[PDB]
Amino acid sequence: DDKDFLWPAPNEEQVTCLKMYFGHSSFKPVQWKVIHSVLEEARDNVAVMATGYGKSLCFQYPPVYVGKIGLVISPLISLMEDQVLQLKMSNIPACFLGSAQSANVLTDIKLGKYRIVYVTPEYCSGNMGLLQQLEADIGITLIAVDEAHCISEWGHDFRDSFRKLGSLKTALPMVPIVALTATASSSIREDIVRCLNLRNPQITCTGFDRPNLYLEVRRKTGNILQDLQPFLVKTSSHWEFEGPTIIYCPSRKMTQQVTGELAKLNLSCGTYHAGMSFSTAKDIHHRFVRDEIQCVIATIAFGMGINKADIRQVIHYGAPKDMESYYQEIGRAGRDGLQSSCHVLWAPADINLNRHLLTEIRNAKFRLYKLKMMAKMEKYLHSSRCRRQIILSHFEDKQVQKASLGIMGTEKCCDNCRSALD
Ligand SMILES: CCc1c(N2CCN(C(=O)c3ncccc3O)CC2)c(=O)n2nc(C3=CCOCC3)nc2n1CC(=O)Nc1ccc(C(F)(F)F)cc1C
Ligand SMILES: [Zn+2]
Repeated sequence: DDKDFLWPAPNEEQVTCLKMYFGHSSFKPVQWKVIHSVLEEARDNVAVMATGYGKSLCFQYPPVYVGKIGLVISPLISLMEDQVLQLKMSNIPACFLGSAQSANVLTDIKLGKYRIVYVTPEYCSGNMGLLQQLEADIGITLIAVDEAHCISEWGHDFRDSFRKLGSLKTALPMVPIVALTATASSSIREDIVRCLNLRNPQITCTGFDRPNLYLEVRRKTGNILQDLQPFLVKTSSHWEFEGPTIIYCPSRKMTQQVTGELAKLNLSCGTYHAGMSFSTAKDIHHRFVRDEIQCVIATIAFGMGINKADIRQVIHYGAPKDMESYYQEIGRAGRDGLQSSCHVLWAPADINLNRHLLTEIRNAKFRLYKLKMMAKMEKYLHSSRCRRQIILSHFEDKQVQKASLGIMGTEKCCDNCRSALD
């Protein structure tokens, strides 16, 4: 059930609004992540989606729920007109605001009668005072910037009309921005984050099947060097991995132990955990991105905001505690689209320890959410079925699942597919 992934749970008023104005009885997990971050945290977002299926709900739902205004900035005039028309058909007041609009329509926007207002980036930069007035008198729930990759000079479609959207955060500092694009390029994404002046944005990336990620689950011995030796290559008088690697561990103590063994081999590596000083954490991050260290041995604390496309290997040294956390972690591998591998090395004792630590969570609702995330991970680790099929069924839509049927069953899919093949 994908309702298990919704943290925190949507309330009855939110569900009633979804059914009444959008015709859905439930939120998809990625939509809920964006909607909740906007409503409760006013958080900036970068939502990358391979297709337009379920994209508009992320930015249309929040202003409708709070009865305020959502501004949508896009250069796709005909699509914006179609979306305005579909909103009106659902009894949601919406309009395309341009230089040709009537004074009667602009007066109703100023009075807070329209929930969604679509504008071009050119109209937006020429009428900032209007947006400041709307924020002061009504309140803008969010600003959605569609085709956000157009603000990047290294993208395939740079538009100067988008560069000016860099002033949105200075004109409207409390308004969260939801940048939308179909490109999953991590380098283009860094430029979107910077040029729009987004602060700690939540990043989501959905609709991609990623056949370049090989998945394997293997039993551990707990003898660290014995477990990691198959991944190592003797190079001169020291040892190395095939490429940039992240080893995710369940604890700070395990990161020190694993790094200690790899340091004995003079492997280029560093430790990362939330117990380190700010300067030491910055240096490991800096050295990994500059390729001055090949391998980072880390807790869950490492990973977000790393613009690194050539992570060739992710190793989870110990059973992951949470299926959702595992998904974010392996998603950091092979963002350049080249072959990468994601291996879990685990033992039943790791799961028993993980379960004991779960009893330490004081918030009962959160503890149950975490318990459900752990149960999904345990089932995945013990499974003899396709690993890719399990993961996509938990996190992706039916189209992406359907698209993965081409690699499923083949020698490049996962360890279970290779074992079933021969
Ligand atoms: C897991 C989501 C995801 C990515 N995040 C972004 C957020 N984040 C942050 O660290 C992060 N969060 C918050 C703030 C800042 C941050 O930086 C973690 C990594 C990502 O960076 N990318 N990049 C892509 C590409 C797709 C195709 O072009 C190349 C790049 N896809 C994602 N995804 C989706 C994805 O990987 N799905 C997926 C699909 C199939 C499999 C399977 F079955 F094959 F194994 C496995 C998986 C996981
Ligand atoms: Zn498989």
